[PDB]
Amino acid sequence: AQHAVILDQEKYDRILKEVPTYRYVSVSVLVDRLKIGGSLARIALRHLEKEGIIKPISKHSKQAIYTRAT
Amino acid sequence: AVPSVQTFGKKKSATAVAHVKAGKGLIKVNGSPITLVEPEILRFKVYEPLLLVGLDKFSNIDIRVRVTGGGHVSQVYAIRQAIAKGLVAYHQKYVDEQSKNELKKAFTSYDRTLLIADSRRPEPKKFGGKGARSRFQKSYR
Amino acid sequence: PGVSVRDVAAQDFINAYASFLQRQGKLEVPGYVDIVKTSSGNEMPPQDAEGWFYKRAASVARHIYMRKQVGVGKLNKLYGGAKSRGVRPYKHIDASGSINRKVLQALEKIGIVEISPKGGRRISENGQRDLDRIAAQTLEEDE
Amino acid sequence: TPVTLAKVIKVLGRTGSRGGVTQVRVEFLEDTSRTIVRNVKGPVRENDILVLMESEREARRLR
Amino acid sequence: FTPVVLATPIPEEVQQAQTEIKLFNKWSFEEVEVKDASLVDYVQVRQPIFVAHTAGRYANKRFRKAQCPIIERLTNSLMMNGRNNGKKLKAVRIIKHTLDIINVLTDQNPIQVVVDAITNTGPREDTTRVARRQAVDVSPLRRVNQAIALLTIGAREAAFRNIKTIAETLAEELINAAKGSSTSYAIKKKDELERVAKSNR
Amino acid sequence: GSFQHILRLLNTNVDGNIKIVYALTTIKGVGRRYSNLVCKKADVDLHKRAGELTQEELERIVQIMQNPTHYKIPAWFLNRQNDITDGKDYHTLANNVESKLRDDLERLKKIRAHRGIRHFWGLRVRGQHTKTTGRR
RNA sequence: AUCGGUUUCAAGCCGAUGGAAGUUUGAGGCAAUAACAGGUCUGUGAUGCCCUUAGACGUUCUGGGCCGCACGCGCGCUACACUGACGGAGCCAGCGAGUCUAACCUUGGCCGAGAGGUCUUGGUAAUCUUGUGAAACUCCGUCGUGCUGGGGAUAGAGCAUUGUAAUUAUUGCUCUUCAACGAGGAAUUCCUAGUAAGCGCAAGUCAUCAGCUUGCGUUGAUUACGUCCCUGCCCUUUGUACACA
Repeated sequence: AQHAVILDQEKYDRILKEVPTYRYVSVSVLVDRLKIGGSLARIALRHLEKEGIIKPISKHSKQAIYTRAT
Repeated sequence: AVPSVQTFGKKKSATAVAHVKAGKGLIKVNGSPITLVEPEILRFKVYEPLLLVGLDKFSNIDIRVRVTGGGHVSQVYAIRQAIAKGLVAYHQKYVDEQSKNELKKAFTSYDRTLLIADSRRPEPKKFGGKGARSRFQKSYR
Repeated sequence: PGVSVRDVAAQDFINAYASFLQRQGKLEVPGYVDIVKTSSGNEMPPQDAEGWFYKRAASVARHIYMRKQVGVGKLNKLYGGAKSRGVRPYKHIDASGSINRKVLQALEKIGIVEISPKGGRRISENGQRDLDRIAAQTLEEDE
Repeated sequence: TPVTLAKVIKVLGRTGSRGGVTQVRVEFLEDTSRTIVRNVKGPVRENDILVLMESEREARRLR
Repeated sequence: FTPVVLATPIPEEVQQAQTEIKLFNKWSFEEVEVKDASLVDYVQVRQPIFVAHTAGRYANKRFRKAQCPIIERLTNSLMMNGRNNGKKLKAVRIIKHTLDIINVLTDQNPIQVVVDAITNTGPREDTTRVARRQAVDVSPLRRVNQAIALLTIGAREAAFRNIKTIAETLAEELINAAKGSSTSYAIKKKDELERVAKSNR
Repeated sequence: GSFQHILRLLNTNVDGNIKIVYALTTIKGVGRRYSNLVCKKADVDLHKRAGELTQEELERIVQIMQNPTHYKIPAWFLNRQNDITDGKDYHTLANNVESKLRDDLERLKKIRAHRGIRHFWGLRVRGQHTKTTGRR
């Protein structure tokens, strides 16, 4: 494919351990962990926000910023 | 037999006519509340005349702003100025010059367009250029 | 207690009126939908393509409300954007006629828009009622 | 890492091919009464502090 | 604090700005001081403001842009590489983002960290072409001017052909400049201009 | 799972990666607009990544691509309309693109039509100014 | 202007305050003496002379060419993308111009995916086009560092409009074809504030054709507030074998 950007239901399990203990979370960080690429990074952020491991500080389109759950 | 003063504020071809009248607190722009101005960052440029003195001073008036001309930013600066100039013109005429002084040096302490329009105007275009200065490229050889 | 179409935000209103006009199967779809890009000067069709139309319908409703009387020409030159003419400088080519005409006809049949004197189209009294009802719900849904 | 802060007391025209450098007279804030002549690059008013990485060497015009 | 009512209901977060303090709507200019002399009376952190956008008559006479709030000076210097010339609304939105970014990681109130980045990325001795090079000292206004012009150029060059958006890059550059790293087109690019100086100094 | 990569489709390799509306257009003879309209008539899901389309709906993609007029494509979405041979509107979607391109140039050169001759010489055929342009 | 500085306390200059405005307030128009063998005889029933004066070197008609392409150069436009593209929604200017014995600016409603057609309509115009609800811009979402959906060149077929006439494709529109281009060597241009730059808009030619110009607003920086280093300028001194210098 293109540097580990593949659709998976196991890297769901990889995400939901690796994403917490991040001081900062955004599309840029998710992709720069050689994970899910862009389209999949955004819908990962949206599901992590529904689940409530993420606190959204700002949610502007094109630049969504997030933090670890208190 | 009602306190009513028609003021205007302007920034580069943007005419914002405010109508500050004796009322409760109805501050509205193009028949919509100030809380809905097109640029959502310039929400705090239209608002700053209220946050400068306090909403307690606006607890006994109603303002209606009609904006025409310019672009989005020109129109926000026009509203901001029109509201501040409206409020000081009301306080001058219907309260006293003491409280007018008070909120004049309140408004001009935090730096101003706000009371009197920036003098700046566009310079006309002259031949052999794409603007007032920028000349076309020169071809020696 | 006097919430109108103007008292509510632009997008946050149109999105709730989009939900409402989709729940109701009352407003028509011209049939050529899925094969149009609502312009002469665009690249690709509307990305949603699940009847956007319910967003045009909503916005032409909200626009004709705020204005006095709007014609198809005002809607075309409104919705039309900058056409990339290739290597030549960008222009203004106005949006597609049929979409804006057939959505006005769809509002006319539903009873939102009324064929108005001075030409063009005004809002119906049923139109103002339905718009203001949604406009009140939108705000109190958050509150 | 000793960097010496010194306020300017007077500006003296401009040196260099162009007016890129301004010759200035500074007084050392630390252990004052010491007046030294120095070159700057950017625009200098009076009362402005410059950070010397050497308090020793004097300044000459840039012919 | 004193939640007043009007015929136009204002939200309480906006109503907590009236003479309370002027922030962005969250970043305070009480202040964690500039802390480095020579640049005090050259960084404006004394006049608090709501947005990083005034009409501004700051390029009027000579030294007037020293009495412009330093947040606007970044916001201004982010509009270069002239596909973004003008467009201050985009620039202030990027500034809003990068500030709440350098909040969410390494908080420190995201104005004093921006100020500290200006104090550290300022080239404090340079040279002049007199093919010779003569080492001269630097005016504190130019130390700010070039500190901004290194941070904001480094940012766009990093964010160019990348996934890291200008907001996150500028943010990372301001953080590593504040805490002297030499890993942000930063202290590295400044040391390169003080290295050519110490040759002739 | 069964997520495929290469996805061969009518004599081309259309990698079952990021998106399908944009994968189909790597076929020489369909574009972003046409691919989109065929995907819509195929009733495929567009958020899927071109690899998780089971072969039955891939066949239907190829069906509507090959014979578009049957499945409500309006006949102004096609390459050859009022074709010179018969007068029947169809879409040249496979290697037919260059096949019919060559056939048209060969038809023009056979007649010895001006555009055909300029096609033969490798000159620019749309009466463009080639004094200062088309160097290499 | 006032106040303070500041030069033999003279003309002035610098700083602060007030003021819409403190650079000649910003920008232009007008603009000397002398000069060029600068351009124009293709603007002129402006014109000397010379050439032709009907098998015309006059102006009319048909068609052709000014567009022809190994190559070089100058003004431009578009771009090499994530500060982005695309889709939706949000949605605001300023200077224009516009038809009677003619075909202008053209609302409005219908037909059409288009482009564009129809049947009416207001305007000889601060009344109508027209708020020219322009674009960049704003927000929500779809693309995720790949010549990629950046880029849109070349080509293929079709549908319209203008025009006696569209072929050497007028222009517009639809679908398909997708090239170079990963920020550019030696060089060189323009620019000091509502200016540069981005953005479009109106006017000129115009039946049709703007990637041009003349203007106008929209968004709106960085960096000087200086000096003769380069390239030239103005005044004085000085050397000269130069004077079409």
